[PDB]
Amino acid sequence: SHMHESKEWYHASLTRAQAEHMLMRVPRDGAFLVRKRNEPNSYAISFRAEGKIKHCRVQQEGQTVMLGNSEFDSLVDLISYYEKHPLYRKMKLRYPINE
Repeated sequence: SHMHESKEWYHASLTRAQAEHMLMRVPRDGAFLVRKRNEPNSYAISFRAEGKIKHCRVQQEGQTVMLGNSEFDSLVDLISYYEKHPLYRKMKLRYPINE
């Protein structure tokens, strides 16, 4: 699924460090974005939690995506879930970083 490509939290061409820089401006736990990683089937969620910037790998495989041991039908479904449920300790994805 390519629905994530038009979402305000999704960035097609953003490195790890570029993402960190973006997350520096308004340092708030819960800030996040998603970026394509260098591998063809890989994404990263970059977010602020407990005062730190963290990166979480998401793998696309066939028709689903995987975060840890949790499978979702799509990247948009995954992010929607973790906007309403904790991703990292108690922190949800709260504040999407766009531009």
